[PDB]
Amino acid sequence: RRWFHPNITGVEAENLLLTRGVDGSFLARPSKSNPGDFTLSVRRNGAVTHIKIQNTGDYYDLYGGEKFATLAELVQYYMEHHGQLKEKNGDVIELKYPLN
Amino acid sequence: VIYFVPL
Amino acid sequence: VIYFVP
Repeated sequence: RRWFHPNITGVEAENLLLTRGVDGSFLARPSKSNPGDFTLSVRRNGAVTHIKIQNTGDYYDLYGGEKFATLAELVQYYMEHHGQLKEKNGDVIELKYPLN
Repeated sequence: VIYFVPL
Repeated sequence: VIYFVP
């Protein structure tokens, strides 16, 4: 981290990204809907997008795409490789600026 | 909260 | 790349 926030909700992440973030700000947090797992909260166009991270026990990924041994390697990969996450239509979801 | 999910 | 939808 410090893009990793161990004790926030999706709501609390929204509030943080909206008040202390800029467009391209992001963080990872524990998932509500999958206990024990993680979710990326990403600000783009003044709003927040959430994306689940899968942990299979053998790797992490985004329920698709490249496989990683650790959450930090996942985050680094998508920070370094811009334009790998997209809406189907067709703007990019960029992890630009960790929110620490 | 709005989730995005892969295609 | 990965494409996403709500």
